[PDB]
Amino acid sequence: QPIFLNVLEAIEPGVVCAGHDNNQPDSFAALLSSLNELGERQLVHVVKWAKALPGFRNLHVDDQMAVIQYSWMGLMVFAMGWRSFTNVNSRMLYFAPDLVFNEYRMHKSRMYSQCVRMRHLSQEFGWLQITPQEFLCMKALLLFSIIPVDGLKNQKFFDELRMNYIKELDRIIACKRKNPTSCSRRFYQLTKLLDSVQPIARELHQFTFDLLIKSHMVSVDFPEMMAEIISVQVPKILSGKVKPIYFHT
Amino acid sequence: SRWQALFD
Ligand SMILES: C[C@]12CCC(=O)C[C@@H]1CC[C@@H]1[C@@H]2CC[C@]2(C)[C@@H](O)CC[C@@H]12
Repeated sequence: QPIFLNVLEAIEPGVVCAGHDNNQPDSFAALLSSLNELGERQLVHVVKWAKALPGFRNLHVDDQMAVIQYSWMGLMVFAMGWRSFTNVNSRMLYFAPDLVFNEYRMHKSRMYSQCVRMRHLSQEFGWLQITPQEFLCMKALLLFSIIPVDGLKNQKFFDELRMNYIKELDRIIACKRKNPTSCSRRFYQLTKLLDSVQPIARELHQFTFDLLIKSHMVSVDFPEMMAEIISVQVPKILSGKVKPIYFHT
Repeated sequence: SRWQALFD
């Protein structure tokens, strides 16, 4: 019995609305303020999701908060890509049921280039024929893909946990394939996909940080948790104190 | 802090 998968499927977060007023014009202020609220809302689900993951509670409470604070961007973008793929077939960015981005909004949000990259990520799910099980194991692995260069409180258990989630992904690939070249080819493709998430998350990190600094001048509201994490944790990533863990060099 | 309350 696939205990691990049972857990991942059982704890997968449901639908989250942004609360966007689709009646008012597509302004930068409105679009970004709603994206910020969506983030605040999804942050709640990411925390509950993570705490329910196999072995996560073995991490020191401070490390638990740390990995979530550093990896949320990538986690949310990856799940959004999956939603877009399965809903609008990756043709539009399905941030939330009430906040779907078309080309016009991509331009209005002033993050069109970033949206293009997210669309590409979304299309990869289709191009690679990623299964729901692969998606779930890969997403779980993204939580363990960014840490401080100086290490975590109990780095050793984080290392064991990360290793186990890699083992589970490899297992999911092999649990559906007999050929070694196929398994090896698939593992290569998926680790490459995971790596591609980081550059995108990085651009969004830089973008949201800059936006926070002058949010008062462009009329963009940042919720409490988002504001705290973006001014305290994000700068640690942008300054090089916290770095992603890539599979490939 | 809603964040700490989220873990607490
Ligand atoms: C993570 C979110 C919100 C959750 C999601 O579906 C992915 C999406 C990616 C862009 C983020 C957005 C949250 C708010 C941010 C960080 C804006 O400030 C600029 C980039 C936005």
